[PDB]
Amino acid sequence: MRAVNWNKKEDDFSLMFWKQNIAQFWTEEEIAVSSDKNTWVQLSKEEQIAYKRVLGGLTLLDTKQGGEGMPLVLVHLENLQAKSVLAFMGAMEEVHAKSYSHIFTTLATEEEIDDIFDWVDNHPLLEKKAGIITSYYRRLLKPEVTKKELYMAMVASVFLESYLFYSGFFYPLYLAGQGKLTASGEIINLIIRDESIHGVFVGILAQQIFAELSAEEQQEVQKETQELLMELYEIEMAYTEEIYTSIGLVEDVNRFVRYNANKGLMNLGLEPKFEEEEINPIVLNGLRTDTKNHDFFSVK
Ligand SMILES: [Fe+2]
Repeated sequence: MRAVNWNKKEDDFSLMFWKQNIAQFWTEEEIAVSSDKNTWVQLSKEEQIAYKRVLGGLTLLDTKQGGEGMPLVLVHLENLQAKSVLAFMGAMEEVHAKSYSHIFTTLATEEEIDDIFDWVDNHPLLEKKAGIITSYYRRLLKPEVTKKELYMAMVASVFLESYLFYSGFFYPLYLAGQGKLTASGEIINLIIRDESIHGVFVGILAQQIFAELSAEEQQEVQKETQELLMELYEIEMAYTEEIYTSIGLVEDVNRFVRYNANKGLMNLGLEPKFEEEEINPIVLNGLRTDTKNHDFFSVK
């Protein structure tokens, strides 16, 4: 049947995204994380635990996005060029998942790693948020899907990649911005840089499909989008509360969540939901300065 033909455009953006995606490729081997021990051992129990929790949580999300979300969305696309980009995004999800193990391996012992994975696995909130997302992917497990079903699986993917990670990314950024666990912060920054072009791109794909829904499908899809947002917001607020009260950050993580929920919506070409809140200046600093870009030996 059809072979991908990159010499003839299937759309106006897949090639630019393909090139951006591959230009960003990295792998954990390029970031030694061992000198982070020095700041790791200065943190308290409650801070350690919290950092382990949010990383286990991020791992679950990359586990799902790379093992079901991208495979199940891409396989029903007719655009072979967009298909190639999603396939590559899925592999990077797995590079991301595994970098968390890379970090774990310098921070915690086996037994400690075991408990994180056990806690992640048996965690009811993670099952609920991840299940909500996943049910949209598992709906595509059949030979033919509706446009509505494909749109919605893409709504769910941009919610996961632009929004649901960020209750977790908050912590390592927060510490990096203060000089703590900065090699890991670098890894977390590369993950964000991929995640955020992942979100833009599926957002674009979602918007083309939207433009082809019947006027009233468009309504059902709007309505369902909003309820999905708020049902995840509700579970993110409980998640926040249970992760971040013991170290006093809840309301700071919350503002960061709504901030990202907004970029999520915007990626879908939708109006923002929350009023413009400023982001914690110490997370701003982790994002801006704890990057692999900044990390090199000056020749001066
Ligand atoms: Fe990721």
